Amino acid sequence: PFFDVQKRLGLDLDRWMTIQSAEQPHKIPGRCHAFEKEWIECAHGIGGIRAEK
Amino acid sequence: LLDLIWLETILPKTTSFIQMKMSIMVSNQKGLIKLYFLSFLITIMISMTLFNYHE
Amino acid sequence: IARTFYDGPEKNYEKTMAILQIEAEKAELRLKELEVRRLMRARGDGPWYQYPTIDKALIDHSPKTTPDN
Amino acid sequence: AKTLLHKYSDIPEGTECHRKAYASTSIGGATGLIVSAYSIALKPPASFLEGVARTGRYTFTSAAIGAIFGLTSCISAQVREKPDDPLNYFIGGCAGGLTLGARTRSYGIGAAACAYMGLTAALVKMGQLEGWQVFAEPKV
Amino acid sequence: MNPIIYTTLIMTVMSGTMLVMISSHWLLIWIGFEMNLLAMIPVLMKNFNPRATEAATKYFLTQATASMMLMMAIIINLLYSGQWTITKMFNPVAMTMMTMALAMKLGLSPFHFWVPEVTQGISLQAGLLLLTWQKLAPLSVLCQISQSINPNLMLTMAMLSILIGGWGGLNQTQLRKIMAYSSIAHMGWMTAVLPYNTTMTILNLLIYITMTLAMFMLLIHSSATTTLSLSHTWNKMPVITSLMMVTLLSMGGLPPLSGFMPKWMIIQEMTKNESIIMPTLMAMTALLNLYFYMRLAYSSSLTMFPSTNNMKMKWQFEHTKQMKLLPTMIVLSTLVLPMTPALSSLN
Amino acid sequence: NVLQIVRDHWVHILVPVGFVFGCYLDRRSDEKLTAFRNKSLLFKRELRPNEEVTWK
Amino acid sequence: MLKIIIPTTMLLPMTWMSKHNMIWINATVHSLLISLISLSLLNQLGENSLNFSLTFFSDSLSAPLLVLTTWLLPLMLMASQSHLSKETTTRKKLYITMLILLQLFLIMTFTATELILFYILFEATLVPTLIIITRWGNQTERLNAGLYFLFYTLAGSLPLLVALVYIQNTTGSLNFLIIHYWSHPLSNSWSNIFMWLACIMAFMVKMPLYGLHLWLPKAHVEAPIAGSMVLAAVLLKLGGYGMMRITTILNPLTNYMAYPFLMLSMWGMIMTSSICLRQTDLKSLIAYSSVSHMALVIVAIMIQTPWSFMGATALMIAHGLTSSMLFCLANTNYERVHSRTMILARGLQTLLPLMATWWLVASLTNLALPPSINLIGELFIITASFSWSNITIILMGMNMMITALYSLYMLITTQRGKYTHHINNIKPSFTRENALMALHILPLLLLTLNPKMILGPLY
Amino acid sequence: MTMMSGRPGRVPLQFLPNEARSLPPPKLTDPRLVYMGFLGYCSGLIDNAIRRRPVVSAGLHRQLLYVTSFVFFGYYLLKRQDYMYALRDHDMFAYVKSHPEDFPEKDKKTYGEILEEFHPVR
Amino acid sequence: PTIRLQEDPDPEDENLYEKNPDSHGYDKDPIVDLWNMRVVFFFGFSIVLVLGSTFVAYLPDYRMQEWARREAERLVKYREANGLPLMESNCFDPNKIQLPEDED
Ligand SMILES: CCCCCCCCCCCCCCCCCC(=O)OC[C@H](COP(=O)([O-])OCC(O)COP(=O)([O-])OC[C@@H](COC(=O)CCCCCCCCCCCCCCCCC)OC(=O)CCCCCCCCCCCCCCCCC)OC(=O)CCCCCCCCCCCCCCCCC
Ligand SMILES: CCCCCCCCCCCCCCCCCC(=O)OC[C@H](COP(=O)([O-])OCC(O)COP(=O)([O-])OC[C@@H](COC(=O)CCCCCCCCCCCCCCCCC)OC(=O)CCCCCCCCCCCCCCCCC)OC(=O)CCCCCCCCCCCCCCCCC
Ligand SMILES: CCCCCCCCCCCCCCCCC[C@@H](O)O[C@H](CO[C@H](O)CCCCCCCCCCCCCCC)COP(=O)(O)OCC[N+](C)(C)C
Ligand SMILES: CCCCCCCCCCCCCCCCC[C@@H](O)O[C@H](CO[C@H](O)CCCCCCCCCCCCCCC)COP(=O)(O)OCC[N+](C)(C)C
Ligand SMILES: CCCCCCCC/C=C\CCCCCCCC(=O)O[C@H](COC(=O)CCCCCCC/C=C/CCCCCCCC)COP(=O)(O)OCCN
Repeated sequence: PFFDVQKRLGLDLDRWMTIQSAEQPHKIPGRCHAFEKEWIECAHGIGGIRAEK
Repeated sequence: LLDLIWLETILPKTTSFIQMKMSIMVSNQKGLIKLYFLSFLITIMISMTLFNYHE
Repeated sequence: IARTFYDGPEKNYEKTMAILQIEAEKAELRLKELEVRRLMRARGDGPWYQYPTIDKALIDHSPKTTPDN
Repeated sequence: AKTLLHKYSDIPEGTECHRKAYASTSIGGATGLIVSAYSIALKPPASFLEGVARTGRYTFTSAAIGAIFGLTSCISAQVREKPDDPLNYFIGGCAGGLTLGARTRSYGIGAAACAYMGLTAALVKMGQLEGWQVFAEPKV
Repeated sequence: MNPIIYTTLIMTVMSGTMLVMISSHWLLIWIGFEMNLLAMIPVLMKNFNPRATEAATKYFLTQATASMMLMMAIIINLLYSGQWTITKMFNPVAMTMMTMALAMKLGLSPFHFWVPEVTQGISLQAGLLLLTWQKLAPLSVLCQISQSINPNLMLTMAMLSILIGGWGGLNQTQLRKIMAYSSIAHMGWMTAVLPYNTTMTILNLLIYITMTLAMFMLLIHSSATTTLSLSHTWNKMPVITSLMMVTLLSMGGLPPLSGFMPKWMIIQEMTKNESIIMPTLMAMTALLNLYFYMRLAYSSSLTMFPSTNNMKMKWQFEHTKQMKLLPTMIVLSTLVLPMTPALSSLN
Repeated sequence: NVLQIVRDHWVHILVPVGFVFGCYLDRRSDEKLTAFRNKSLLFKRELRPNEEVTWK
Repeated sequence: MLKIIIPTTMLLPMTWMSKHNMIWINATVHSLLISLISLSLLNQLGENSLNFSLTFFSDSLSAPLLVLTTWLLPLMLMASQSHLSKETTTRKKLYITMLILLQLFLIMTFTATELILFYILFEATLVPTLIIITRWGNQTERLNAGLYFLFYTLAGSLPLLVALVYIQNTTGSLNFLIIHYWSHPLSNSWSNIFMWLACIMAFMVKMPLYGLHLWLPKAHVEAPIAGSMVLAAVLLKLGGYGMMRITTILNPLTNYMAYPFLMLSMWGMIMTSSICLRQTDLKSLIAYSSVSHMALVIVAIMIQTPWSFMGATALMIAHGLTSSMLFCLANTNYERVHSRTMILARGLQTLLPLMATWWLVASLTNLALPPSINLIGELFIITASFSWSNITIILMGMNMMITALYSLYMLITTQRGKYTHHINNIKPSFTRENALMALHILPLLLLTLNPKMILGPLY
Repeated sequence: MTMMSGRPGRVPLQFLPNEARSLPPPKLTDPRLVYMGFLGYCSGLIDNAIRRRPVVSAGLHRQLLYVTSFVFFGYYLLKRQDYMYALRDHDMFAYVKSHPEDFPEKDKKTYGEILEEFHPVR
Repeated sequence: PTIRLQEDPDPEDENLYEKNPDSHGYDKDPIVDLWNMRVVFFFGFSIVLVLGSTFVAYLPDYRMQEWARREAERLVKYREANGLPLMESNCFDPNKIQLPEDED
């Protein structure tokens, strides 16, 4: 299935465009930059099942 | 009456007849996309309400 | 016949003891693994069933052309 | 959708036979409508009147089977004073099966439908009693 | 078609599948599907013969419809959460749309109608590619989003695919339609265990792929696309029919053959999740596949059909081009059950 | 002349040696189930002053 | 236990590296030597089994079955080399390979410690049997027979698999020693009722039980001689062995779930025994006598007593030998007149005097003449059934009366009376056929002097 | 669901992590390796059969390559499988250790104190 | 041609006695047939039937029947002299059994 060659090679083919809090041109922020940043930080590394709750 | 007729009739002959009928019903599609794309529409609509409208 | 083709009852007896020990331990391990899988899947607090979330190192912590992010 | 199933399931078994029969009739009518839709899509009926006639035939057959099954199963569960017994569902199963045989006008289909619908209904009752899961939520 | 053009179209098909397989962004997965379809259409038309044009048109319409529903599901998911990463699909309407689009792409029932027609209308090499390589991308997507998949819908389509493949195969004299219905049944087996264990899905896919490759290569070796044409092969190459019979028995799922391993491994898994009725129905339904495999085995290898006089001339010539991976594929599709525990290397 | 016999009769030693090999593979198996050798409550016994194992 | 398996596996390369005119000699000699080696497993203990390793074990129930299985291969090779004369070399080797694979699967099936491995081998025995029937059978019905053989068995055993992997998920193991020691009662619930049915119906179809015995009169009749010999002698006993093994988990549920099967067996005994009275096909008569005999084994296993288990073991072994001999005896006449009609060739005692003696002895063992082990097993089962219920003596008694009737009828039709005038190609018996009969009958009589060797683990 | 697909610290396409070097390698006489070699030998025989060459003695270099390739792949396959099962055991033991209230140690009665129902056979 | 194909006629069966009047019915080749007979007879009747039967007859008493008879004689002698009952109704001692609390 998912073969994570981007993580293995550190290539970043499409991860720059996945979230709206990731390095926009001219530092233009998304409408919900703080909310998505907080949600991402809170759920980082705890797994999908834990994060949902 | 029993060995050659009714014991045949209940287990193997009934099974063969049912599978043959179902095979004929399943495989007798004329190959016109107008029919089974309409079938696809019916399927999509059912999925949205029957399995989607109660999650 | 007994001397040429067979062994004493102790060999078979203690081989049975060893075989039974191995099999009982394997059965206990199988049940324990099933229980661990159930708990881990529901809780998400174990190494197994870890579903990926967004990597935190993707966030840009730079001034954002507007004070309120 | 799901509402039609719970409408039948919320009524206790050997009680209020009219409402149980109405719920089973609604479930049967929905099943017949689905069958009619697929049959019309995959086998066009050559005119609108024939399509309406085929749809009405299938839906009435299915609704009649459901009504007879629900009525006889509730009545049997109420006169025998034994709810939670699969034999009531078996009796309802051949009630519906004999109805199907009458609708298609053939004895062999009727007897086969007795046997198979009664067995299936008794199995469904057993699954309700013992908690058998058709679709099982993943747990391990 | 030019050999270089054929080679680059094959590389584009494989590149689209790999793009789907290595992407974390939904848009790239969609692009991979589009790129796969674009290069896939001319491969199906390599020999013109208007039946190929019909098969290509039907395939294009089905896959384009599936792609549109897939894109709509992606956009709904984005609307309800500003997320592009392939994950557990925060919206349930989007999840239903995505599951239906992927089921259309794979050909699961009731989106199964196109598989027999397209397979019959194309050549045997095109059929080999269509029934082996084309399943990788949708199943790789389904493995990723399996946690959010609704079991009732997925299992309904799985049971329908098993039933419909088994029933449809019974009525077929053409070998490519038999292969298509076999493919539908095996897809149903793959997707039945997916919500419970994706390693079992991968294992079933690999075993099905090796068995399908062996069967298609054996049908290419003996240029037979009908039952009666295959019934002449005993009188020209008996070894090919013997290996075909063993491969058919394995595809049937009979122990101690390789075909048995996936079913054995899926049923067990479903019993650990308190699913008993579902595996019993699936195992009993697979007997239809076994029946129409046994009928082909009767036609080709276990009895001898009448032959023709001109076959004598064919006795004087050898098969020129050899398929190097055919022996390995046959052995892998038959004699691999004793190495079942190695499946732990798939997780 | 030995080849005139051997080259068409060597298939006559496949099953004999296959038997011998089989016996060997049994003995090695017995060497993996010795966790209770001279340890059972029914046959536990003091070793003779020269013997090393109660059974092989 | 590999000292039997590995020599059996070496029969394949030995057969494939043999001369075109030496395959039968090599295969016969080395299968006989494997039988000689297999005789060592009869040295059984009184308390537990012979636990060779984690995978294979031998008990007093599986040892006689193993000995019969290994002994049957030389007889099958002797019986097969006549009608396969005009066959090509590679197809002769393929037939012998089918027989060797069948023996290998059966040997591992009877000694597997774990029930899933037992299931896999017990299902693998289907492939060589089906290939034998549908490739080397003589008539056009052999195809249909094959299908009947294939799908009756599988439709029974597919639920069994689902039950077995279910059991391991709740008890933790499928090892038979662990299953026996850690046994627990079966509660009285619908789920347990269906688990009981899934564990039993697979074996019932193999016996077969009256009602699901249709596949047998087709498969045995249409099969070649070695196919019918192995089908009757060993493959039917797989169901008995599996039922005996799996009954431990079943209690106390078996007391009430056994009633329909006991009724089916005790009535189908009469039904099939009476069917034998009006049977125009001799091989079909022999086939139906097997259903009549296995009904008794089903009854003995269902009533669950030490006398019944001893009787069932003895009857399984005795029936294997007697039915194999009867099939061979019918094949001797078939290879002369090329028809299985019983009244076509008559008065054969006048023309073939010693084969008539063979016929008489086989018929005598079929009707369980004392003190043959056929009678020992039958009488033990009848005594246990009488303990289970006295009224059973009526059904049991009736079956005995009928069995003697169709046996001697079979003897009187084919051996006595006057020979049909037109037939003139009845050649004298060959030494191969006479020796094939003797190697069936002598072990049967010799087992009378040491019956404890075939009475199972309950002795 | 994927049980170990996202185990922390897992290298995406490694096939053989460094920690797997702590496990005893499979012996070269492993019966599973011998079965892989047997599979290679069968592949070589079938190769000779399809090409219409003398099955047993046609190409010894080709048959040797079949056997060698199968054994070579099987060795690493066995290493990965053994490592993956070792990981499963390690995680299961660690989780049982870290969740004592979910796997409580139960004092066990003897059969003299347990009351089992008796069901006579008659 | 009112035939549906070109086919060989069904050939008549061969009598092994025509060319080998002492044929043994094992093979067409007289020497191979005779050696098949000798090898079947020797390895079936002389080896497995006689030597195997002898081997089974003299198998050692691993079933412990004589042992059980000796033990039974010992206990019958001991119990009779003692005046104790010949056989005991309960196999397992009552002291080691912990019945549930009370009868109700
Ligand atoms: C190893 C194990 C051994 C077992 C294996 C072997 C045995 C098993 C298989 C054998 C039995 C299976 C057969 C079942 C029915 C098959 C019918 C059929 O094939 O239809 C195609 C066939 C073709 O139809 P068609 O070509 O389309 O139409 C042209 C007609 O042929 C021409 O039209 P027609 O004018 O000539 O005749 C039509 C008409 C005119 O009829 C006639 O002409 C003559 C009369 C026929 C029916 C007479 C029945 C009344 C008296 C019987 C009472 C019970 C028996 C005695 C008990 C004594 C107790 C000590 O018939 C009727 O109107 C009868 C309607 C229904 C009345 C009978 C149903 C009563 C159910 C019994 C309840 C039992 C509950 C438990 C009781 C516990 C205590 C015992 O239809 C027939 O011709 C046969 C119809 C007669 C059916 C009733 C006879 C069976 C009675 C017992 C059934 C139970 C067996 C199944 C058990 C599981 C089911 C829940
Ligand atoms: C979980 C772990 C396990 C995972 C499992 C994964 C899945 C396993 C396999 C799944 C199923 C595979 C099914 C394959 C179907 C293939 C269909 C086919 O070729 O026809 C059958 C073919 C029929 O032959 P035939 O009909 O007798 O021949 C007549 C000709 O067709 C008559 O035609 P002709 O006269 O035109 O002849 C031309 C001929 C002669 O050839 C030549 O003359 C060569 C000419 C050179 C021209 C150079 C042009 C260069 C310019 C184009 C550049 C394109 C760039 C595209 C990329 C764009 C990126 C944006 O060329 C060909 O026949 C086909 C050439 C094939 C080229 C392959 C291209 C590979 C692309 C790779 C894509 C991925 C790249 C990375 C992407 C990253 C993401 C972006 O025979 C077979 O292939 C038998 C089956 C072979 C299957 C192999 C077994 C499976 C693999 C085993 C090896 C190990 C695999 C695992 C590797 C693990 C990783 C290391
Ligand atoms: C021809 C060869 C075929 C093979 C033969 C196989 C025979 C299988 C028969 C199975 C034996 C018994 C099954 C279940 C036990 C009792 C069944 C029922 O008749 O008894 C009553 C069952 O009650 C009701 O009758 C429910 C059953 C009625 C619905 C089932 C339909 C049976 C009709 C016969 C179908 C034919 C069987 C073969 C199909 C091909 C008992 O009363 P009750 O106290 O309440 O229930 C106690 C059981 N508990 C403990 C699990 C709760
Ligand atoms: C006094 C006269 C009457 C006595 C008659 C007694 C007859 C007894 C012998 C007859 C045959 C015996 C049956 C064979 C069973 C043996 C199989 C196996 O169990 O034995 C193996 C022993 O292997 C032996 O090699 C037995 C092989 C004997 C094979 C007999 C074949 C004879 C046929 C000769 C054919 C003629 C040649 C051709 C002429 C034309 C066991 O392995 P092993 O590890 O040791 O034993 C462990 C116990 N230890 C530790 C004490 C050693
Ligand atoms: C040649 C013909 C032979 C026919 C043999 C077929 C009959 C086999 C018997 C039934 C097979 C399915 C049984 C399933 C395996 C049992 C495992 C089990 O114990 O699961 C049960 C569940 O049992 C079932 O679901 C079985 C219901 C039936 C499903 C399929 C219907 C098949 C037809 C039933 C009647 C036919 C059986 C007798 C026919 C005899 C042959 C004619 C309980 O598990 P839990 O859900 O966890 O319950 C405890 C916690 N809640």
